[PDB]
Amino acid sequence: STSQVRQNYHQDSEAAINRQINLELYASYVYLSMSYYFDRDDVALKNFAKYFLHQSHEEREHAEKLMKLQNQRGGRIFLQDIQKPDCDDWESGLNAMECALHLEKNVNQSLLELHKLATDKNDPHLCDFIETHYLNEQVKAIKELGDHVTNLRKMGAPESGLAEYLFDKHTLG
Amino acid sequence: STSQVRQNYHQDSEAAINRQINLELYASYVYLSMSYYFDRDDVALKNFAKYFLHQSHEEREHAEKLMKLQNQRGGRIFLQDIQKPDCDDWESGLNAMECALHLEKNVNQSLLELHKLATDKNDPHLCDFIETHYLNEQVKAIKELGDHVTNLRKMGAPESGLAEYLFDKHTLG
Amino acid sequence: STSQVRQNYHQDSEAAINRQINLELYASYVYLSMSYYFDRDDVALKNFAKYFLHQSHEEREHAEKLMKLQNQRGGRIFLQDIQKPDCDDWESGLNAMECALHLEKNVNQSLLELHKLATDKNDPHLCDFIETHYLNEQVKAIKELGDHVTNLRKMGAPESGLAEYLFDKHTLG
Amino acid sequence: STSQVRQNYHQDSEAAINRQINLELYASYVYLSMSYYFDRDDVALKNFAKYFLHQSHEEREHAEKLMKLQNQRGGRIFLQDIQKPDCDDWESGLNAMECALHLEKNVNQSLLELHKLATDKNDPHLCDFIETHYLNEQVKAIKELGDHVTNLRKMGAPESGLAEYLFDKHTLG
Amino acid sequence: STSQVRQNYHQDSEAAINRQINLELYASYVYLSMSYYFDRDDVALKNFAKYFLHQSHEEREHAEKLMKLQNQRGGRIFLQDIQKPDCDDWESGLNAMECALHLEKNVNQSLLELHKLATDKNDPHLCDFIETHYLNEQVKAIKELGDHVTNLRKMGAPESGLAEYLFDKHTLG
Amino acid sequence: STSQVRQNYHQDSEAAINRQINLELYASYVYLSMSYYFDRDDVALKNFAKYFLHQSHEEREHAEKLMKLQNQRGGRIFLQDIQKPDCDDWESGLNAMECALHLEKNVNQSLLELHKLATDKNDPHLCDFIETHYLNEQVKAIKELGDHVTNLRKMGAPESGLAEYLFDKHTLG
Ligand SMILES: [Mg+2]
Ligand SMILES: [Mg+2]
Ligand SMILES: [Mg+2]
Ligand SMILES: [Mg+2]
Ligand code: NA
Ligand code: NA
Ligand code: NA
Ligand code: NA
Ligand code: NA
Ligand code: NA
Repeated sequence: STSQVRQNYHQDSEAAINRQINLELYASYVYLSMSYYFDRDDVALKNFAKYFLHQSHEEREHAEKLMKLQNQRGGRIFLQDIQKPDCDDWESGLNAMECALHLEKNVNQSLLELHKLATDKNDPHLCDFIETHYLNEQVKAIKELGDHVTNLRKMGAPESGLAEYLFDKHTLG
Repeated sequence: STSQVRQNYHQDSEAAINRQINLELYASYVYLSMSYYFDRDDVALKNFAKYFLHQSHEEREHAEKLMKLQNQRGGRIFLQDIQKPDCDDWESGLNAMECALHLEKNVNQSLLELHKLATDKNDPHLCDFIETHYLNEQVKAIKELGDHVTNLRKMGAPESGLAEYLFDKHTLG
Repeated sequence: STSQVRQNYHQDSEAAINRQINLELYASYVYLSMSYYFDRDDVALKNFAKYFLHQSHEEREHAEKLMKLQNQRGGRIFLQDIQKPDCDDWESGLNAMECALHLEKNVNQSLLELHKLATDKNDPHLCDFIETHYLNEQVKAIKELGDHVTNLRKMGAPESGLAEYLFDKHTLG
Repeated sequence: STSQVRQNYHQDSEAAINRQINLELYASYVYLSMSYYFDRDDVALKNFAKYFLHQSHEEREHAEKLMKLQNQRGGRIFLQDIQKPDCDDWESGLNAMECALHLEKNVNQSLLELHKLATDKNDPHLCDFIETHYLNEQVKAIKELGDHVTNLRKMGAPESGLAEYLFDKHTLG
Repeated sequence: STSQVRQNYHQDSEAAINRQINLELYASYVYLSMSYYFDRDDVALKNFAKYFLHQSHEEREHAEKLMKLQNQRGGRIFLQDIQKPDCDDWESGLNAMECALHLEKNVNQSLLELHKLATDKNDPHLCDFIETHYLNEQVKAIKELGDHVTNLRKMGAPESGLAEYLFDKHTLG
Repeated sequence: STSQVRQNYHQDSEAAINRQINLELYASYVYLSMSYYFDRDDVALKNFAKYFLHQSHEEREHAEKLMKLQNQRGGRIFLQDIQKPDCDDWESGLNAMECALHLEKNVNQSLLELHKLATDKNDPHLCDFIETHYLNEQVKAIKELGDHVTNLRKMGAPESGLAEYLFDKHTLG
């Protein structure tokens, strides 16, 4: 039953990786929803839409990289349903950015817990995988989203549609 | 409530489009599963894996194009859960190709039903959208998968692992 | 006696590094033996020979990088005999690949033990050296060798000399 | 009061980062002093001066990268006075190199203590930041300075002004 | 004790040059603080941050040019502590620009006093050094900062965060 | 048992070739040891280190060429342990060069004995192989090392560390 390649790879780590794969796919789905919310004719923020579509694709890349890891270590991928996002209507550029920030912080928390498990199971390869490919990426993403939220709020989002328009143009464009 | 852009776009068409979006996302997820099945160290058919990963990305593109359509017509996207694929282990290159063929024929059937609904609701834009972007794509995909299955079977798949190896090399490589 | 550069570098780490240097040189010698086994006129698998020669040179590079590390930290290199490989005749492409997989897993195990020692001695530089340059390299190498073994077995190695021939051509060529 | 981006970032880590920022700025100031010591008409070792000026700028870069980290994690930078270097007159190329070696080892020790704190606070992002950008840089710098000191001493520095001249020309030039 | 190169270089001029070196280093430190204030996630004015970082580096260049002068004339550099800036939090783009203007005017005043001393000591080389490299630079810098402050105030800074955003984009970007 | 390619290839020649393979691998190991001796922070002669590393790689090439010969003639390679070098610490550039000269002369002597055996066994192919690829290479290497030793001694090695420094720079650099 044991993969010929498997070495120092705990069942708990394999399961946590599968959970992280699902979470990354969920994040991709959330960002896709946000993108096409901004593509609506009654919202019409093209650069918001583009930004979130980019994020969706990036999240899919993260999921695929975790799947690759899983196979590299000799674990077995078990996929689960990708839950629909919490909202169909994201209300505003500012609200979408805040929800994105919350999502990214949740993903970061799950990654940190994964790192903690890896450390406890003395899996330095897994630890450094997480460190190299995920943790700094998350920190950067959270910082960027926080900057976006800060700017939007100072500009007067979400009540200032001019604010969101100009943010779309000058920051995201 | 009615979108300022909406014209000649029936609620039934909007709902059917949302269903097709979900089906395309499901197909993408299935192909992703198949790809990483072939990336396993105990399967190790790199070109099968690449082929199905390409298919996964193509299906994602199809879903995104349907979402774009939905917004173009003034319908509203409602996402649902993306169900996990029917299998974690796809058993063989031949079996994966046969399951892909079945999936593609199911997608084609749903597209045909969508076209029929569009026709009944006198939505020529929707009809020609389906015709231009989806129906021929499906016909080609089904023909290609059928060719693959035919070749594999004649080569001796799935019992001939040499067969699958050489197919991976010479057709998919 | 203490090197002017030495800082936070435990004697146990220095000794373990010297052992790892020897192990890498041993692995380079094993791969050299395998290469020239496949260069024999009665074996004549040129791409197997090339693959293992490449592996031999890579292992030499790994040893030299460990020696460089040793000097960087202010430890002192102590070389030992490089033991001859376990076999003169590696019997088959499949058997050589399986022995290579076993060797790589042994090297990986020694690296993991080195990492564990580094961690206990609170040597984060050494830990990250191992993580960056060795652990992922090992994981990749083990995965690749496992893929090779899987393919060969499915093709019918080692009884199918046609199998090994075609593997030599299409995978390693 | 808590930054919207802050996650898994302990107050003790924030304070230690601020201390490291100050230490890096101090090191920059020390190297600047050494550079312009060698620019004196009664010392006149242009390549020593250039080497230390380069080191000063590198140390400034290190400080700025720590400040960037601080903001990325949602900590707050608190600057302190940059103390003047211990010497105005560094006496010789050899003495300056030895003082530089001592400084680099002190910076390395502070970084190691920072890593230890990060580890205890389960901050893998901070740990890997330190590992990636600082620890190996320090090891290299210490090794290089040790090489310089060794060469100078063997050449006959600091009593052999010919020694220092030729070192300036052939190593640092 | 007297440098072989020293000619027509008064002790008072040497001391004043050392004071100016310290002041330039202080200005560099102030601008660095301002830059990283604007890099905060709760401020997030990237082009303000870039502008002040540029100013910091320019001030360092000015200090280094004064040190070079000091050695050229045969004076001896004596470094002092670089005091921390007056603020950790610069409150706003407008407030930072006003503080920068005040700092630049203080630096200009010190340069003018240096020129006056040089003139009194009949040091035409020192006078023309100051004139060529510093005084016009200061005049330009003060004019630019005044323009920035004027624009920000007219736009509605610091109460209009939209004002500061658009200034960051269109003037500093 | 006899190789299909074997012709005019005596068992004594095959055994002598295996011995020469081992000797070349030993020489490679010796040069590697010397290289990393010179890479030590307390020796720090980078160009000595580079020179001996080059020699190590050249010796490995010589061994591989002998292994290729062995297979070409239909002999069978039998590897033995590679003994550790006689020293961990080579004391000086001059001493290392003298030991290298001694090693090269020993290798040359073994090659000459191999040639003598080949001649007695009327193996003109083997004779001309040795002549073409090895004997002149050895003569050149011995001459070069003798030149190095001569220069170092005249410069004042090993007591003149300035001597070794300048040799490292001007001859080996
Ligand atoms: Mg049509
Ligand atoms: Mg074929
Ligand atoms: Mg790490
Ligand atoms: Mg001849
Ligand atoms: Na992610
Ligand atoms: Na499709
Ligand atoms: Na290795
Ligand atoms: Na530093
Ligand atoms: Na200035
Ligand atoms: Na040789």
